[PDB]
Amino acid sequence: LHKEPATLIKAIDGDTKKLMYKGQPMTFRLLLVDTPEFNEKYGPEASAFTKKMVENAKKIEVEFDKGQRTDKYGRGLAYAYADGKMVNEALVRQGLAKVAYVYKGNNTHEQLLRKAEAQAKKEKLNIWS
Ligand SMILES: Cc1cn([C@H]2C[C@H](OP(=O)(O)O)[C@@H](COP(=O)(O)O)O2)c(=O)[nH]c1=O
Ligand SMILES: [Ca+2]
Repeated sequence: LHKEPATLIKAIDGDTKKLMYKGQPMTFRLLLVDTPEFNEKYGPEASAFTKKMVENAKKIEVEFDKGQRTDKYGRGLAYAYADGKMVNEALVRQGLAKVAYVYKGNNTHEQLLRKAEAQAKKEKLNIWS
């Protein structure tokens, strides 16, 4: 897998954001995770966490997996990095997302993220509290 450039256009919520990618605006949905909706418990906190992570970053990159690069809604499906740190993993490690939506062929980082979930759950963090 390969990291590619993108720039932040706007934070949206815990697991979606609007990024400019190859010079075109796109909504990106984070692979392999599910944050609570803004309306739900921890929803606000997930949204804030992702917003802070991406807005503070000097360099945003997206990394596509081996499988489908856009979902049925036209959202990009990617792992997103903020100054080298994966947003997907960071949300899970903080208990602000669950590992979810693990589809065959877009699951390169599955085990990495499950390891982070186990640690967040062991620490009883946020969703796991
Ligand atoms: C994360 C992800 C979501 N999706 C689709 C599945 C769900 O379809 P449905 O809308 O029919 O429930 C939806 C969940 O995304 P959200 O969690 O952003 O709502 O996005 C994919 O198809 N591939 C993916 O990798
Ligand atoms: Ca969600």
